[PDB]
Amino acid sequence: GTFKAKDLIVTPATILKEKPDPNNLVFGTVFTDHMLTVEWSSEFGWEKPHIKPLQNLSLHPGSSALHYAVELFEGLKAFRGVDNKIRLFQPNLNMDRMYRSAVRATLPVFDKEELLECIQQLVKLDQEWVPYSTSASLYIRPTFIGTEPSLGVKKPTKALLFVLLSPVGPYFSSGTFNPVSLWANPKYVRAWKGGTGDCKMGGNYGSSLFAQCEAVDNGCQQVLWLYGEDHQITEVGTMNLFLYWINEDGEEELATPPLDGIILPGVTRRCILDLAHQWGEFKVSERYLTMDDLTTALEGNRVREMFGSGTACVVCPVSDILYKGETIHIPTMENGPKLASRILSKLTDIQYGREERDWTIVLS
Amino acid sequence: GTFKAKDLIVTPATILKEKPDPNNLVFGTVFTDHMLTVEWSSEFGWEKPHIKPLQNLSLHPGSSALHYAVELFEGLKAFRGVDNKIRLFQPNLNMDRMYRSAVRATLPVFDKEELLECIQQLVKLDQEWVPYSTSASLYIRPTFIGTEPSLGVKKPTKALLFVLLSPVGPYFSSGTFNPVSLWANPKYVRAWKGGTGDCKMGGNYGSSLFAQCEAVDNGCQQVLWLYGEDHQITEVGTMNLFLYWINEDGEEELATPPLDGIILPGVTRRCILDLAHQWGEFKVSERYLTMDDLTTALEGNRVREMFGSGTACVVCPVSDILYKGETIHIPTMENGPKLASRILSKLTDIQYGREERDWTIVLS
Ligand SMILES: Cc1ccccc1Oc1cc(-n2c(=O)cc(C(F)(F)F)[nH]c2=O)c2ccccc2c1C#N
Ligand SMILES: Cc1ccccc1Oc1cc(-n2c(=O)cc(C(F)(F)F)[nH]c2=O)c2ccccc2c1C#N
Ligand SMILES: *Cc1c(COP(=O)(O)O)cnc(C)c1O
Ligand SMILES: *Cc1c(COP(=O)(O)O)cnc(C)c1O
Ligand SMILES: [Mg+2]
Repeated sequence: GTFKAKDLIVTPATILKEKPDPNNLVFGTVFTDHMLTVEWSSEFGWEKPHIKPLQNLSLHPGSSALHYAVELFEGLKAFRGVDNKIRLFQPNLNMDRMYRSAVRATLPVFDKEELLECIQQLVKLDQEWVPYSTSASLYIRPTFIGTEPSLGVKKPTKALLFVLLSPVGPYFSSGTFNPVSLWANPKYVRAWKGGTGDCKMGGNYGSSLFAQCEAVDNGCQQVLWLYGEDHQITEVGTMNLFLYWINEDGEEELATPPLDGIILPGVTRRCILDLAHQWGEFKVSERYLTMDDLTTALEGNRVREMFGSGTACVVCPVSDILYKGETIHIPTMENGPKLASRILSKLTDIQYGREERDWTIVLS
Repeated sequence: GTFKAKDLIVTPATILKEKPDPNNLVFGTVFTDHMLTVEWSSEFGWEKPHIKPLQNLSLHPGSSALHYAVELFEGLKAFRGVDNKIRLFQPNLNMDRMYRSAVRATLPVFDKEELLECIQQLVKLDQEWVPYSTSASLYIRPTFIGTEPSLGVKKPTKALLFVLLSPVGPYFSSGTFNPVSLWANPKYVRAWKGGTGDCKMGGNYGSSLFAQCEAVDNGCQQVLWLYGEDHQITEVGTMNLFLYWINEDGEEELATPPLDGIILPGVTRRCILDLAHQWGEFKVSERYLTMDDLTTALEGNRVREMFGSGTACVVCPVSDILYKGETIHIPTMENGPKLASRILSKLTDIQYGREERDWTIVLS
């Protein structure tokens, strides 16, 4: 039916590993002492969850995750506050998105309240892995995979749900904004209408690696995802895309693409539109933006700031775009960046407990 | 570099499993005594291949195949002939397609001649699993996965290449053409231009399970994949699509969609075009076909036969399509099916050694 947090079986590790130095962390390469596992079958339903030492998984080579990408994931953080209390940030929005993605993958449904409480107990046991730095955090990685030992393409009769914990340094080791260059080639598409691009399913990511390898060979750090005959700008790598500018009607506007099927609905993207509506100092539009809209705006000095948004960066400014043989400069870093700074400081003030907020949950 | 077939290390099993009855067999559920494994790293290149007892894989929970679908596969058969010689059918076209898919997924390349000879030693050791029946076969499943223990989205520095063996019955246990109904819903899209739909990469398949669940709920046996504002017919499930008809210009024609990036280039699709070109008895077009093209043709009595093609079926005739709330009948089974029968009998005669061919390899 569903596993229950109150049925948790806890098997502690006998020897603990030494914590790495917080200002030399490489994202997702170091892992904590413990993981969570929960097994499912169609014959016997959900087994009882386990909290046990990190270990390798024992998989049948026939497992449908390794053959037909029957798999999905999530990404959220835990923050050690300035009062030394550990907090989660909008974790219910992550659980909601994981459930929607499971239905679209035909993985078995689960109680969202029971997963989050299991996850809370996993961080509570391993709580010293949450760094003693207000520029560092602990990444939480829920993962859900088909483990059906057969090659037939179908809805799986077996599955594992597991959670990893990995400490991460600041995205900007400098401590202030390093702007990124983008590779813009219309030859590749990330996601299409009628597709799965608005879910965090593994198969959306496997196909982007060739494009990223090409971006790096041409000196860029990320891909700018183009879509359709009018070259709509959609996403920046695995981050949502925002543009602060004077629009076509002469009005100061913050703009992001709409949730029309090809966009991942980011927790950060939701948080930033809510803040922009509350401040009410400028227009806020979920609308379509093209390479023509952007180059026409730069000719008339109308562009202020371009930045990516996600759990990775919070905010990630853009300085240039390579497109049809030329480098196009974006004046983000010559305009402050005023809005990008204000956003970074507000969201970190909420994350690290410098102000009270509906958006945070203290670990009990 | 590459692994080398002459470096093979063989560890035979001490206890062997009992062979299933060939007159049952459910696709991809029974596995042989032995598997092939080859390890790679960026640091030390390709390790030596192994032939050893079937076993579970031991993967780090961080492995890039379980998170970002860094994975691809192939599918080909071995046939026990009427002279009791075991044969492979066009296995060089499977190796060519595996190499192309590896490059597009950023997995390491390998020597195609070395993999095939390792595969031949695998089937030769387990040659009694190749069924004693001219309606049965041994399915061969090469698989290639990223095993990088890290959450970073990038090209893997670690990988496993492995091969599974599974005996399978005839597609239709009766041994005669059961025609299939197709579910045609344009809200699902299999593949887009600028994507990976022309490679056998895992992420292309994970997305299709919900659409197939819906097809079965409405009484159909496969999905008809529609594309674009004009509703182009592309593929039938995981089979290529063929239409035998009088075209617009009054000419007898065999038609199939072009290789413009949203079609998997089937081995059977290759084999069927080569046969049609050789016979020189009617026109052969790789062209676009829409639902309008089809319903205009049916109104004018111009359609003869529609069928799927692949390793699964060889040829799979179509009797109906459900589209915009109506059932549309295709007269495949009232026209013989003459062409579908001629194709099935030629390709099976070559697979089971009832005539000599360029397209087959006797096992050494
Ligand atoms: C949002 C998201 C979606 C899917 C998987 C992981 C995700 O989160 C992260 C992604 C990251 N990443 C990469 O892994 C790789 C590149 C690349 F494009 F440069 F290759 N960019 C990147 O932002 C990170 C890089 C450094 C520190 C943290 C992260 C991070 C977090 N937290
Ligand atoms: C496994 C596979 C993946 C990608 C491409 C081709 C593939 O080959 C096969 C696919 C099969 N299949 C399914 O697994 C599932 C449905 C579904 F649509 F009905 F769900 N149809 C099906 O033909 C088969 C069904 C019965 C006997 C053999 C195969 C088969 C072989 N050989
Ligand atoms: C995860 C992700 C985002 C941002 O989501 P957050 O919830 O803000 O971390 C954006 N685009 C893609 C493609 C993603 O996978
Ligand atoms: C494998 C496959 C086919 C059939 O290819 P064959 O090599 O003839 O078995 C057709 N369409 C898709 C999408 C496939 O994956
Ligand atoms: Mg409940």
